[PDB]
Amino acid sequence: RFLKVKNWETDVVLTDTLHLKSTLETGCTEHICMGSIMLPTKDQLFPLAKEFLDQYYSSIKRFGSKAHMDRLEEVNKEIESTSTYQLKDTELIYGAKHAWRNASRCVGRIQWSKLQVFDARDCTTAHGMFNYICNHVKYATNKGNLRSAITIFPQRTDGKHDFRVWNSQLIRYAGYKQPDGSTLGDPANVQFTEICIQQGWKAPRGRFDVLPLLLQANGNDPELFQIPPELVLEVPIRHPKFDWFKDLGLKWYGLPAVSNMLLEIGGLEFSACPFSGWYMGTEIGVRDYCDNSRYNILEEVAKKMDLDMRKTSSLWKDQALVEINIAVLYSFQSDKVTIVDHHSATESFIKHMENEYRCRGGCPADWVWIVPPMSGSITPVFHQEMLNYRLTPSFEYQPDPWNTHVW
Amino acid sequence: RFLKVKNWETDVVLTDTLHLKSTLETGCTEHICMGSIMLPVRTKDQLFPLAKEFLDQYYSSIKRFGSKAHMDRLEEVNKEIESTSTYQLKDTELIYGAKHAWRNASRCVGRIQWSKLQVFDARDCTTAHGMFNYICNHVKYATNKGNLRSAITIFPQRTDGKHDFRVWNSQLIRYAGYKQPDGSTLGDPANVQFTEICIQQGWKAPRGRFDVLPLLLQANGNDPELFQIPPELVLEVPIRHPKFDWFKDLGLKWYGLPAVSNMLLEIGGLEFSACPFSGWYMGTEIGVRDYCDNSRYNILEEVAKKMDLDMRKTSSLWKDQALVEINIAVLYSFQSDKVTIVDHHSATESFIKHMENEYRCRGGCPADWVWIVPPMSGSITPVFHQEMLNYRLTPSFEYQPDPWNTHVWKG
Ligand code: HEM
Ligand code: HEM
Ligand SMILES: Cc1cc(N)nc2cc(CNCCc3ccc(C#N)cc3)ccc12
Ligand SMILES: Cc1cc(N)nc2cc(CNCCc3ccc(C#N)cc3)ccc12
Ligand SMILES: C[C@H](O)[C@H](O)[C@H]1CNc2nc(N)[nH]c(=O)c2N1
Ligand SMILES: C[C@H](O)[C@H](O)[C@H]1CNc2nc(N)[nH]c(=O)c2N1
Ligand SMILES: [Zn+2]
Repeated sequence: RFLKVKNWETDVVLTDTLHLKSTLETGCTEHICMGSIMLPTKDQLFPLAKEFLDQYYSSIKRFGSKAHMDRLEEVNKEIESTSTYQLKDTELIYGAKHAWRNASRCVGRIQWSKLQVFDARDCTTAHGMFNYICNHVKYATNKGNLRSAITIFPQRTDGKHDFRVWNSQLIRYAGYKQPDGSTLGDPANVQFTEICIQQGWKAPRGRFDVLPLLLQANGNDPELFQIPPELVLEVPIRHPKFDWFKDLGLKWYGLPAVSNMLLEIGGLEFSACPFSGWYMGTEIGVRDYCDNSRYNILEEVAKKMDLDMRKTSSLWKDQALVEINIAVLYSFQSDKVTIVDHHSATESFIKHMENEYRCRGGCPADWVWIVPPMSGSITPVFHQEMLNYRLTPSFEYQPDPWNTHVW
Repeated sequence: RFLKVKNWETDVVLTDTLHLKSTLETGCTEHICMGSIMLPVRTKDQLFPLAKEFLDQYYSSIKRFGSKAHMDRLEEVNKEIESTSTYQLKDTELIYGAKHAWRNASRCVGRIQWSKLQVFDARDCTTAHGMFNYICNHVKYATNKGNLRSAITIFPQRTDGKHDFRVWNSQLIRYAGYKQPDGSTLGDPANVQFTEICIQQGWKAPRGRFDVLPLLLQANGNDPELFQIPPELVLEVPIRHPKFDWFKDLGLKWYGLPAVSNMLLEIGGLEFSACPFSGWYMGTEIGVRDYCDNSRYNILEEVAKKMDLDMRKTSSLWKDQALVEINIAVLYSFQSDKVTIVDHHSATESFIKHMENEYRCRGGCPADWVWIVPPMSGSITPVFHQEMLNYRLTPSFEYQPDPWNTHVWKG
């Protein structure tokens, strides 16, 4: 019941008690581990509100206080009256920061307490939503000195009045299928790109076309808006040894900002809550560029390097993968756009784990996701045992809106 | 109940029914996943269902389920259990069990080979010298002058747990580690404790960086004895790089035959505490883990220096760049010397095909993603993108305590 985790590189052992707080289910059982699977009312409301307010008030050292009890009463009466309830600014902020703190798949969590929270709960329209997002994008980009942020739109009421951002990320490249069967641009976004065009977007049918926003307010039909280009900071990718590398014509955007996740705090549901930090290099260089069902550039890069691509055992893919990732880090650092290499990030995460075990009794973590997609065992996290469990408040996945939308 | 797994690179979806056969436990609960945890005397009471389950499987595989030979075999084993409190496997059953323990090994990426396994029956062995002889022949057969052949040698099963056969080495062939007065480590740091034991047991250590350890062998629960593997039986490979001529001056070599000797093989409830088995290496085992783990030979810096990389900032990925060249060297050296090895691309790709075949013919293939994915270049191999389901099937290979912590010393 008191679980131990070991680092096999250092023999450091930590004890985890925090997991006993866990409420939600993992997908695993005593008979089967699903660790590698990607996606495994009034009466419901109050214990959830109660659990949350308890931890919030414990966090501010007023557990078992009148203020605590009063708030518990006040919310309790509001749930009886209104069915739902509203979070105070303080509780909103706490909840958001803790949703991040509890995100077991995020390696960058040492930053969790330094998060700018934009309260967009006064929003009523998609234009409103567009304005709020533009401000988010500008604030977070900060001329390249990125700052973590989340913008939070009104909470769910009856599911028929949901606020949704339809994009998977605020900034992402379009995906176009071709008559010759191939794929131009980002294959991951082929489908959403269609939905834009189906709804009016005039694609430039390019390779690196910044998608338009598709915003849904109050459950209404979603609308298109183009983010001012001047707010979309991008980085041309060059290599610091290979001068042919620029002719590959690659670039990426600096702001990683997820917009399709659901934020849950004290039983309340925020279906529209875009959040952003800054990139770890491998996200772009390894996954975005080298994944086969993505930009898939390994071959062409290997050819330009004139590598023996006859046999897998030359490890040509491995050589190229490194170089590509060198270039990404190089390009971002040169243009002074914040980025972190997989070595620095995982090192930081170990320190964070140790802080969390010491000051919280543990830190939920998904090794499958925390270990970078390259050079796994030369990063410290590979040798680090982790316990995965679900803490609330949380970020959760949610269905794509187009499958659900009563037009 | 049916369980679906998805490959996110191909959209290929597979349905698992085999997990329904799984009896043993994972460590996980509906409230916690322990999938990255490394490690999460039997009565006649609990022995027959295990025998029966096994024999039911065995006879199904040979399409004689419910046959008279099946039924008589069940009766025979039952009687033998209640009479003697244990039972002996037929050669056929033993072989079947060994192969299936490998088939069921969810942490093994090399399982496409599971049906080609040379089984050596050493259940007639009685002494440590007898074990030495058996182990020598295994090494010679499995090495096959570089054309490696998978093999397992099976010593007598446990009885009361007081007459256990154990091989004290973690692998049949492994390099010594020596801790020095200055705190530094000569040789393989992973083997310092075991090395110390051998020395205490009378082993005269050369004290070099690549000394093949002596065998420390325990028969019938007696104190273990030291033996030296004839050097001519130990195939080794000097590591060089196809482009970098300074690489040979690093002075690295490794042994050709990976053979684990500290695991336990369970078959129909029977426990085989000494069952060394060997296959051949995937390149990254040496090039990534053995050479480049900080707690092992830890050669990254020296290598990156010789390549003259920018080692002042990690953002150069000097470590990543060095790691690749070393792995290229290991592959290149083995291939040049015609010693069987497989790169991590070939092996993961074969495993996907194996896995798919197993879903079709068997209804599943239990797999440990955390272990299946190679320790470099993870997502450019197809297993990274493959959802897997992990669960325990018998027959199986299990971990067991190190004998030095449990052994009762005779003198
Ligand atoms: C500030 C620097 C940050 C870094 C370096 C970072 C790093 C990462 C990485 C590498 C992943 C894996 C993503 C993938 O492979 O698709 C991830 C996932 C995630 N991050 Fe962080 N992140 C940062 C900021 C944030 C912030 C500000 C939040 C929320 C307020 C957050 C919450 C999450 C969540 C919920 C996931 C899981 C996403 C999913 O399951 O799809 N991160 N992060
Ligand atoms: C023939 C070529 C083979 C290859 C390429 C191969 C590959 C591998 C690799 C890379 C690992 C990971 C080990 C580690 O990272 O320490 C492993 C583990 C394992 N293999 Fe295989 N293997 C082969 C043959 C065999 C054979 C013949 C057996 C048994 C008869 C076997 C059973 C196992 C078991 C039980 C593990 C888990 C080890 C543990 O949990 O400590 N393998 N294999
Ligand atoms: C805050 C944040 C920071 C950062 N550096 N990177 C970040 C990356 C993400 C991206 N997570 C996407 C994970 C995913 C989800 C669904 C599918 C599918 N199909 C495939 C992959 C989100 C947030 C990030
Ligand atoms: C058949 C086999 C083949 C092959 N190519 N490689 C193989 C490697 C192994 C190696 N397993 C090592 C597992 C382990 C467990 C604990 C610790 C510690 N501390 C360190 C390592 C076993 C069998 C192999
Ligand atoms: C099958 C497997 O679960 C899947 O490919 C996971 C593996 N680990 C990952 N890790 C991160 N950071 N991001 C991912 O998308 C994935 N994908
Ligand atoms: C903590 C973690 O489980 C540990 O480092 C594991 C990870 N995956 C592994 N995978 C393989 N093949 N071999 C290993 O030794 C390990 N070690
Ligand atoms: Zn699990």
